Amino acid sequence: MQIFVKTLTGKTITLEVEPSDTIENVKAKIQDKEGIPPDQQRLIFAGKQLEDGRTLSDYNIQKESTLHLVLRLRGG
Amino acid sequence: SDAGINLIALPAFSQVDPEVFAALPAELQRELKAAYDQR
Ligand code: NI
Ligand code: NI
Ligand code: NI
Repeated sequence: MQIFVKTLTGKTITLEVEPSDTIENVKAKIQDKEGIPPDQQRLIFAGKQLEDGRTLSDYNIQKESTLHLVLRLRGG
Repeated sequence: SDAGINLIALPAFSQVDPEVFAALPAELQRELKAAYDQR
């Protein structure tokens, strides 16, 4: 299925995923496209910061959903 | 060169989508507001 990842500017990244994919797997697909390490990626859905050990279906993230991406600032 | 992290992580203030900033948790919002004031 298709989901969208969207930064502070509204820049949108299209991803092909499955509901069984973990959040770490999503951040790995994001690294393949954007070149940002997954530890520096923070993904947000329904106002909550997502945990890497859980899956998309664990957060009820369905097709055509939008995740928001906020990178970590230096030091943090 | 270490300055490259925040060049990507913190886009210019005028380029922030208000609907995206609003979708973030409150702690993330405060962290970003504080970082923009230190620019
Ligand atoms: Ni980018
Ligand atoms: Ni992780
Ligand atoms: Ni917008």
